Amino acid sequence: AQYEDGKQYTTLEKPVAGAPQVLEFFSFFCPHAYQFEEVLHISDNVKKKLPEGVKMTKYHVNFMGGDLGKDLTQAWAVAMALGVEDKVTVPLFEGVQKTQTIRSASDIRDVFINAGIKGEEYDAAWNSFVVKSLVAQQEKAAADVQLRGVPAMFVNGKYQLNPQGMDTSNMDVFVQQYADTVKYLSEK
Amino acid sequence: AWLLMAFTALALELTALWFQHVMLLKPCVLCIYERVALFGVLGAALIGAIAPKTPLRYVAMVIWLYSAFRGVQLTYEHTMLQLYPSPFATCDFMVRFPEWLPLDKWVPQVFVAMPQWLLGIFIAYLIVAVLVVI
Ligand SMILES: COC1=C(OC)C(=O)C(CC=C(C)C)=C(C)C1=O
Ligand SMILES: [Zn+2]
Repeated sequence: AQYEDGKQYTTLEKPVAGAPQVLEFFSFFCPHAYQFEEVLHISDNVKKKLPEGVKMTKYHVNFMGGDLGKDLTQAWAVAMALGVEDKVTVPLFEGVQKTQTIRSASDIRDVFINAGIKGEEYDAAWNSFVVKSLVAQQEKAAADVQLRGVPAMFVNGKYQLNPQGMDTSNMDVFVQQYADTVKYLSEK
Repeated sequence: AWLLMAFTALALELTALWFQHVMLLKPCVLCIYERVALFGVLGAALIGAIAPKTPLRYVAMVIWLYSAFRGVQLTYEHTMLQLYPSPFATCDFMVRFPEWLPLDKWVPQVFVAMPQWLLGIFIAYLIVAVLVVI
């Protein structure tokens, strides 16, 4: 049928029970992926094809900048913890290269406040139980499906697409192709 | 013909494996790619092909072929991507290697305690594959 496994999605070896339906592991700094989410807004362009109403998820990774990597992970988790993930996402995403805030916790926090959110919320989340559970959940989530350190969106039990398997002749429509695989895996 | 590449392999094997020791580990992946390819092909050449300097003499062409193919593409890649940041591209570490094939990185790389220049050597060595044929 001209369509088969290998040049569409990578076949894992074991799924993760109880894991989110659609989860993306990305970094806040290091990958060229910066364009992936900042330019092609794939996580956003792709969410627009939500099939039947499947919920998406976003996770950060621990590599690079030892403490910084982990620190940004908490920050990301803190975002999910406040529920104000979308708003701070980009400002903080764009905050790395375009603002250069890669400093200490109190700094990384400062920009978080600047994202238009009140500190009273971030404070509790800095250590609260919810946040502790979330930071660990990342690593765990990634570890359950051995990442390595790359942007990849896995689907409920299903696997993530192969960016190098698809084509790169339509930077614009590319989202559609990127999005055609995800839709299929969701209910098929 | 064996000693011909062995001289550079002996020194290149070690030199390549030299300037990556106390200098401060500094591990990656793409790094291991050229290293496993660089060592694999240079070895496969002396270790075998580069030996019959008299018969069909053409077992090395296949070995050299792979050297650059990977070399050129391991040199002319991530590097260009670096000034032209692209979505599909990202960061990484170690990198898997099915079909058993012991350690591979868990040792060849970690077994120790600006690479931009490295790009030119492989790109150059590329033509060596053809001339050496005789
Ligand atoms: C891109 O990957 C590589 C490096 O980067 C960390 C190296 O330093 C080195 C070794 C560096 C010198 C100066 C011999 C190699 C061989 C390499 O493939
Ligand atoms: Zn834009």
